[PDB]
Amino acid sequence: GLSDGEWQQVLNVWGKVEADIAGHGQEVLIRLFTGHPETLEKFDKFKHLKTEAEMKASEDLKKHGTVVLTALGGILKKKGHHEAELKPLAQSHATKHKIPIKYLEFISDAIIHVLHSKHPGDFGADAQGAMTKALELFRNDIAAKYKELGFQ
Ligand code: HEM
Repeated sequence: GLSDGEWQQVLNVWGKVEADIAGHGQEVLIRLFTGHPETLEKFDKFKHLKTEAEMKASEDLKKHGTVVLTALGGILKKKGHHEAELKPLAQSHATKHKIPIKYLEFISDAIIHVLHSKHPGDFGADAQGAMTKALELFRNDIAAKYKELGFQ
């Protein structure tokens, strides 16, 4: 798990995301979709987006970005004690959305990328290290639920 100091850094970094949840959310999704087009196909409601320009102009994509980061934020504020918040997401993504664990790796990397892009020089080594551990914990706990379901 993460140390108390690491959790503090994670939640301090998250303060940046909360200042503009819609903006960070949009950029994370766009980064995910542009870098890994196979992910866009998992969204029937976003498959119509053929260009990044259309993605950037999609108010529904911004809307979903807000739903996604709000969920993650709630989970992060639990500092590891997130079984109740995490189990339902793990099961909805495996059974309903059919999202390979690899895609969660993609979005984790996208979050780190977006943080550096929006806060260059203000996302230090210790901060990236802590946020990375938090995302891996998130990812690993979802992976455990995936194995339970036998989903690949
Ligand atoms: C930071 C990790 C993620 C979080 C916190 C997250 C969160 C959410 C939330 C809260 C919902 C709506 C409720 C639900 O259906 O469970 C949702 C829906 C969905 N998510 Fe994720 N998600 C994550 C990663 C992914 C990834 C990597 C994909 C891959 C493409 C994905 C695909 C979907 C799809 C297809 C839907 C349904 C959208 C709709 O039709 O309205 N999610 N997600």
